[PDB]
Amino acid sequence: YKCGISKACPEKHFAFKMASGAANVVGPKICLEDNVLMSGVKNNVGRGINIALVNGKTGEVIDTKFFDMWGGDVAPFIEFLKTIQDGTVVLMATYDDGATKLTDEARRLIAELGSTSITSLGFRDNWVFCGGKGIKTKSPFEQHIKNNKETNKYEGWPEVVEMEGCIPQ
Amino acid sequence: YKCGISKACPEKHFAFKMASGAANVVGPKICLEDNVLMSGVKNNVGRGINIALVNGKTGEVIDTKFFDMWGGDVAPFIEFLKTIQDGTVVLMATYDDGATKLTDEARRLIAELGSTSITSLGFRDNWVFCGGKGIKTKSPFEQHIKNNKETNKYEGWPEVVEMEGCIPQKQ
Repeated sequence: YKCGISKACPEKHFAFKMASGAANVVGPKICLEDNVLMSGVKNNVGRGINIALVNGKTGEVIDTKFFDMWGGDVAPFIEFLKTIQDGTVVLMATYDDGATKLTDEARRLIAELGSTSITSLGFRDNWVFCGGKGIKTKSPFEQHIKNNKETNKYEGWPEVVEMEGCIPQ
Repeated sequence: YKCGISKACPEKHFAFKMASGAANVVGPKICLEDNVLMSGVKNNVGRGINIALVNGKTGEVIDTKFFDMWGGDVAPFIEFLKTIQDGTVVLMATYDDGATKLTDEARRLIAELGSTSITSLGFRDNWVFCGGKGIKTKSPFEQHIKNNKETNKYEGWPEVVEMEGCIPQKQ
């Protein structure tokens, strides 16, 4: 399968596989639609947050950048986050450390992209995230049982499908 | 617990419990915040897709409708889907059959609400879904491991965090 994933993605969906760095030795890896976007082999990764911007319609790479969140300036990273346009898939991966230079503004911008963990990201924590700006997210509340004569509880119809959960206010 | 759920819901969350119909005999059931929105007992369910519109801020019911996707017209259902306003929680449940009369336009509109299974919904399949329009949901693709010197795989740094999935294509 594309990117080396376990199951084939449904129609009109982009396959992805990503990993954070291993200490300060092995760089992170970002792969989308069987194309390696960022990696140590590609030599386009570095210490801090490694970001890949992808076109939400075609699946093609827009830009790949890395910002040193230990020994670098947060200002060009905040500027890069603000330039992100609507309909862009945002893939982020840490290498060594991606939290020391983070500000409230930087954490707020990443949280707006769909991140829950960025507000609690600390020194040397490993983190992988795939969000976006102006991208419709699929619901985690969905259950579907196919009409299959082989296994149908009522023969002509399948069994009742049940679901319970908590919808965020 | 609210709706008769197994575990209590956390703060700023609406509790829900829903079930599809049982063949062409027992109607579907939709419950939100211990209030029965749609059921056979309430007599507001029928063959096809049973939809309950809920205010995303208060948790109160806006409207409940059912559209016959076997012997009915798809046009009033498409019109109903287009009238859904921003900040509305959409709960959908099948009864008997909810796919025969579905068109590409009807499947696209439901997919826009956060549905993955609507594109492959076939004759007499049972389906339950809880999505919404104009509600900002946090990403399902996120993995995070804290740096803890006592449990760290590399002592100074934690283990590699890996992730894989499927991003929905826009348009």
